[PDB]
Amino acid sequence: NPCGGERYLDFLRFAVFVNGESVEENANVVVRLLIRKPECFGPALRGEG
Amino acid sequence: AIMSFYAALIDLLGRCAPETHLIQAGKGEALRIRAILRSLVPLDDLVGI
Amino acid sequence: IKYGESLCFVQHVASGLWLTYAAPDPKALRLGVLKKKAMLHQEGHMDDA
Amino acid sequence: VDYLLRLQESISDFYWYYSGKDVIEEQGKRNFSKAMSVAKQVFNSLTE
Amino acid sequence: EVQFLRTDDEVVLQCSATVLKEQLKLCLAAEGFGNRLCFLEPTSNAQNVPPDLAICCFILEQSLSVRALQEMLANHRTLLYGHAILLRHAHSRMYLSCLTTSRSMTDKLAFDVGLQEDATGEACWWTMHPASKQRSEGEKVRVGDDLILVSVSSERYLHLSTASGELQVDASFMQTLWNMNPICSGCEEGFVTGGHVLRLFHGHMDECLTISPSDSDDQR
Amino acid sequence: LDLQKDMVVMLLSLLEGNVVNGMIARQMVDMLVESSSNVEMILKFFDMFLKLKDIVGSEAFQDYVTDPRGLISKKDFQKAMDSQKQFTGPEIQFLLSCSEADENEMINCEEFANRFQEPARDIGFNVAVLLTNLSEHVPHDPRLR
Repeated sequence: NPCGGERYLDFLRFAVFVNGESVEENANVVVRLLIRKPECFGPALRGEG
Repeated sequence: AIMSFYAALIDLLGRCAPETHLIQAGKGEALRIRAILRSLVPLDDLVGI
Repeated sequence: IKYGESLCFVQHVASGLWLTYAAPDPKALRLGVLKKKAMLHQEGHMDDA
Repeated sequence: VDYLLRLQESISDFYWYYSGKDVIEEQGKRNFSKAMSVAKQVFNSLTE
Repeated sequence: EVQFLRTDDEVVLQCSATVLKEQLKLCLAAEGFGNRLCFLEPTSNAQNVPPDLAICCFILEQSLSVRALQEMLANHRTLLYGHAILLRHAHSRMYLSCLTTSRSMTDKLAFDVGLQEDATGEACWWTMHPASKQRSEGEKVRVGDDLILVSVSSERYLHLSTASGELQVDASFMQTLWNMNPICSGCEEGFVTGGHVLRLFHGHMDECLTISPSDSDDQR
Repeated sequence: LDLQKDMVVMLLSLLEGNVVNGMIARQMVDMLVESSSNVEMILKFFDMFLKLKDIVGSEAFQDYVTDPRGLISKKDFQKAMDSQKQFTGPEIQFLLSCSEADENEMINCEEFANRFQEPARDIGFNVAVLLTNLSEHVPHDPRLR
């Protein structure tokens, strides 16, 4: 579902980036969660396929 | 939809990237996060797109 | 044997196999099932109690 | 006992955070005091 | 009495793979000199073909908490879940680490796991986490427990990769359950233990059991 | 220190109704052996700040105090401790660090000694009671010895 994934990614973008500067506390958490659920990266960035 | 999803994902990751001042300070967490992001997205893919 | 306290391993007397859980196959995790098929195995696992 | 173990782990983490620093600032002191009051109450409950 | 793993104890990191409806047990192995990359040595057919167990042995040199490790990097203990462990290869005296290179073609986010000469950096440190919910952080790691190992440097699981025809080991984002089977904890001084290299002397008569020198007619 | 006293009280309560070679006693001995180094540090802290009050009372110290106000010098306190040959070098360094010396290296030793004397005495007594209890209820244990 790319079209829903895009909205969720937009929300996370607004959550991690503020006033032209990255918020490290949220950025690290988001990166860790995204790697712990690799299916978020989409089929293209999947492990094997 | 697919292009927009991947563009949003790359935008989110780039915004999660650590700040230059932190990288210069050499914070271990910042360096680790930058390494993870580099691993996820190769430079050649960005240049090709 | 006590209710709640004692931890018991179920064993088939005739064959000697141990009551254990089958390895969750893919696409079932994807559907989201929380049910793991139970099976009788020679070794099972450590948390079969 | 389980809650006490969780609290002890948290306090050890917080100490390790402040180990390098020469002095502990005011908010750190307040957080130590809160955690330590709770731990004292839990120890009293176990003794009782 | 349940037994607890402790530092300075020799261990083997073992994993299970089902092939042809037949469970097969493998041990993490590496040579160190000549080849730093880690492979998997089967140990299920031992009763027919003995395994090359010499290069499968790791010593638990250290086990610190994550924060203690952070402080140390910035600058006989029991193993507790959530602590970071350091493993020396028993033969080569090198340290199990997560390498930056990646030879895998199937997976692009996975890195290679091998040995490195120095214990410096965070690549040689791994955090143990419970495989299931019965165990929890702060608990002592009991022998026979299934645990997942996460690289401190890359937050990647020590993973068994079956993608290709052959079985390989790498650091990826998919998790694999490992067993740290103990080999030895501490030997009483002067006593022989299994897995030692030694000489068999005929009584005390300065004669040892041996084979013919290299390049001999008897084919050694 | 108050929290530490409460912990020790809880341990002593655990040792109620104790028997010789009791299971709880043996497990507590194992716990202490596991945490040996920290216990040693605690004991050193307590004994240092207990001996302090004694030396401050000792006339030898009061003599080494020439300043009329009473505050000996940081270099001079070093001398008082040197005389008793009680505290070891690093121990004297730690006492100086804890001395709270004024801008003129002046140490109100009356206050220095009396700073911890009460909580230190209380927790030290409870720890001594705990160790005596364990020693008398687990008679044969080199680790406890």
